[PDB]
Amino acid sequence: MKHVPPTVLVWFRNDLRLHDHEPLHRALKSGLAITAVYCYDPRQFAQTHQGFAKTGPWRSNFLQQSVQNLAESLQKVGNKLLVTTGLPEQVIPQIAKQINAKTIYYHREVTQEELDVERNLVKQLTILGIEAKGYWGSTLCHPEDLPFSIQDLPDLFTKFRKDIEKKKISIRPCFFAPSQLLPSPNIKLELTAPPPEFFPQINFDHRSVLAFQGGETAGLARLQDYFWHGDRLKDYKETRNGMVGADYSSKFSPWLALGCLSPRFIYQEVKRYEQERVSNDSTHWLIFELLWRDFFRFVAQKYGNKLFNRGGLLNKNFPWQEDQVRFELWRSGQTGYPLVDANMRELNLTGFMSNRGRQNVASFLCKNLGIDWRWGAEWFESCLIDYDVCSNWGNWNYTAGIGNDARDFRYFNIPKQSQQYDPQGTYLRHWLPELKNLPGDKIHQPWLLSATEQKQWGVQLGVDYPRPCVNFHQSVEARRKIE
Ligand SMILES: Cc1cc2nc3c(=O)[nH]c(=O)nc-3n(C[C@@H](O)[C@H](O)[C@@H](O)COP(=O)(O)OP(=O)(O)OC[C@H]3O[C@@H](n4cnc5c(N)ncnc54)[C@H](O)[C@@H]3O)c2cc1C
Repeated sequence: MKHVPPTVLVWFRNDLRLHDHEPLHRALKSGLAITAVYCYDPRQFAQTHQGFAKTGPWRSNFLQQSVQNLAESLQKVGNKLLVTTGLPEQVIPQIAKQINAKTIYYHREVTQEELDVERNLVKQLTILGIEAKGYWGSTLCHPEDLPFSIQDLPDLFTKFRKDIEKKKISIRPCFFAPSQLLPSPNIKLELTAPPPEFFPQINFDHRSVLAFQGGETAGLARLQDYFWHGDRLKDYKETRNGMVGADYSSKFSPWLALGCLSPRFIYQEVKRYEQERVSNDSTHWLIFELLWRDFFRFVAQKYGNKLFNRGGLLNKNFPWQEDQVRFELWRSGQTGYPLVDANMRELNLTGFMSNRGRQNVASFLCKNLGIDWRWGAEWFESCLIDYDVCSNWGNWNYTAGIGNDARDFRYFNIPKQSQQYDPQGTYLRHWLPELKNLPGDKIHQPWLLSATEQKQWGVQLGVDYPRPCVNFHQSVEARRKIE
């Protein structure tokens, strides 16, 4: 009965921030009262094909904290975040009709699940005579500024990278976070708080690289610490392949995945750092990594569902084992290969794994165990606190040899990698307590321990730590034999 003035609605998904947010910026420039909404989608809390929770505890809790921080940032600027649950394509249009929204502003995604949601949502808006404005803001490089169409995206990262830089594409400046956002008059809406079961209680492990806190505020603080307070960006290139501690890399991933941090804002800060403190290979290398992120997003956009097919991007068959027992050995980190086990346990207990670790465990599953690569991609999807559909599935495709041609079989020598990237065994002892008594480099290959060593050091293979589940050289040559 009360008068409901026309308004605009900003729909949030994986862009939980107020800074450099084009949809939000365009909305406020309309000059109308703004309503903000986040809708927890039950489908994201169901399961993957092999049964894993689609959104595990590490990420669901990080998400809840990110949504909560966004609600607090909006309250701070005199507005509020409407939080509800259900199918967005159903809920958002319902809210829009009720609040008399004239337009919905949102960020566009590129993968099937996300694409169907926004597509069906817009269809409902169109039926109601409500406009929908979507923007591209997930990538460092705007799709419209690329020297080529998505369909023409080069298949080699190097060419992609060289083409964009050797063209001076230029990065769009960041939009400013608003200090005030006019809210519409109070309107009674039926909002459903998300079910508690979506966020199972978490047992934080202090061995974690970081006490990850979801949200834009925590994301900005982390950048502040890594870049400025700690002044460690200058050494990024030298420490990026590390595995122990919070500072061997930015740890920006979970915040970038939910859009708590804009990649263009990070880029902006890298440039500030380069001008104020130092410009070297490290400062440039971090940008290279953001480009890899962009690349996989465009690859996912270009290839669509092929990204999730058995044959991946290259549509290459390859036989794969469906050994559930061996897979659980991998997932639980009881393969008998310390580098792999330490990494898998870190993931299981913290939701995070270093890039160097991810490359090795993925290779071990595909090349050494020869198990359906998708099973590994699914576990990462479930367990990773920084899961990004494009980067995860894209990287798994490459590792499995179904994404990047490269006329040559490729595998990681786990035992070699272990000694090279954890020369003192620090990472290993950090995550594998049972091997803490091993004082020497045999910690990298415990199967080399003599009967005397196993007894003296209290490490009985088969009891305290598992025997290698596979012969390394043999497994590699066997999987390769699949020509
Ligand atoms: C099997 C496998 C699965 C992966 N799954 C994911 C995933 O779900 N989500 C995700 O964000 N990354 C994934 N990656 C890349 C991964 O290594 C993470 O980016 C992580 O290591 C980031 O930690 P950091 O933020 O400290 O990285 P930094 O080294 O500090 O790099 C900074 C940012 O660059 C981006 N980046 C770095 N390396 C890559 C890369 N290889 N591909 C894409 N972006 C990259 C990330 O957004 C990252 O936050 C995967 C890699 C492999 C080999």
